[PDB]
Amino acid sequence: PQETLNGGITDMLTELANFEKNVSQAIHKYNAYRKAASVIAKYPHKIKSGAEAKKLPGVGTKIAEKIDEFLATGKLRKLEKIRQDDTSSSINFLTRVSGIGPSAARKFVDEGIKTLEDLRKNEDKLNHHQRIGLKYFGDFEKRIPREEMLQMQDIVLNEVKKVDSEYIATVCGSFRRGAESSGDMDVLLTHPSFTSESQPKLLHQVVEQLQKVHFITDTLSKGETKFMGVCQLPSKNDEKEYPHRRIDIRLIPKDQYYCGVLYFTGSDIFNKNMRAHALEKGFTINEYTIRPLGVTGVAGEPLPVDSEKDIFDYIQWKYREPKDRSE
DNA sequence: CCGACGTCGCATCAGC
DNA sequence: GCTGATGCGA
DNA sequence: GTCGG
Ligand SMILES: Nc1nc2c(ncn2[C@H]2C[C@H](O)[C@@H](COP(=O)(O)NP(=O)(O)OP(=O)(O)O)O2)c(=O)[nH]1
Ligand SMILES: [Mn+2]
Ligand SMILES: [Mn+2]
Ligand code: NA
Ligand code: NA
Repeated sequence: PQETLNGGITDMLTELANFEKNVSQAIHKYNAYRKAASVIAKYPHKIKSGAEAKKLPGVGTKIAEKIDEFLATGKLRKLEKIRQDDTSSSINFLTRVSGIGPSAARKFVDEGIKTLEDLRKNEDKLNHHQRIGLKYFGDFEKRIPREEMLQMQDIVLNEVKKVDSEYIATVCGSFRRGAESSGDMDVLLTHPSFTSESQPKLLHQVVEQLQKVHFITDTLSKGETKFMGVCQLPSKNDEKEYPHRRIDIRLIPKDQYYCGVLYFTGSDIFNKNMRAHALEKGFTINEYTIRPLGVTGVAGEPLPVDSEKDIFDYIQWKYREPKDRSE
């Protein structure tokens, strides 16, 4: 519905979620809060009491309490106090740097490193990923208009075909779902000489080429099948530089192409829903295969997949275009 | 009461 | 030197 | 923190 129906409640739960993940390092409380925030966000009525909220799956006793305090006072004592806490709030903030998780963040704050300015003063203490996360902190939190996404796609598809015309490159993620803007670019890569059964540097060659034409600018991580890095559109004339963008490139077995594209097209919430209904119907799905579950619930051999629809067919669900996979 | 809470690739750390 | 464990992001 | 064995 509309995000101001219970926006105060869901903002509260989301904030609680972050402090559980980043500060308390309690990942399951983090997910519990977000699960509750999500079900309340869909609730098409303005919540009048914690008890009313408790009817929803994922909303229990403790969250019911907190909603009652929020409704009555417009705030949470615990949340106000945690905000005022220098240590906790510093740890929470530092995890916004890509590469800095709850563990590294706590470690930094322990030795007095609390801000971005503290981080820049201490490059020695940052690993490769974290330095780049720091370097492009502002850029990485910017969103990408679809127009720039299309220019980025133009370059990717072009340079990929130049290396080898038998490559297949597919931009997935929110882009494939037709989103008007994206958080990054996700690229799936496929080549005839790489299948599940069976050239040594297939992913490397593409990365190398995208670097040569100055599209890819930084490397966060790179292995045989997964590239995580930074890219940037070229500027014209003197007209000022574009923001640096996050880009992932994945090389998948050609015979497992459709499971891969389904998986990395998402959305995340769509995938977990599809996986739940897959278990409901006695199947299991990952980024590679769909496999039947025997009577005792053990996965069998990968099924033949020749399209995305085939995966939908197996679990008795009406085919849905990428644009309808919001959830 | 108390165990489950997706899974995966890469970077880095712990320890032989 | 290596294997196994853990952090991290998606 | 929530759910359910
Ligand atoms: N295994 C796994 N896959 C995920 C997860 N989250 C997302 N994905 C799988 C499915 C995600 O949809 C997807 C591609 O990753 P993104 O770029 O991170 N997400 P998207 O492109 O939809 O949003 P954005 O516009 O902000 O970039 O990969 C996750 O938590 N776990
Ligand atoms: Mn994406
Ligand atoms: Mn991504
Ligand atoms: Na409930
Ligand atoms: Na981070």
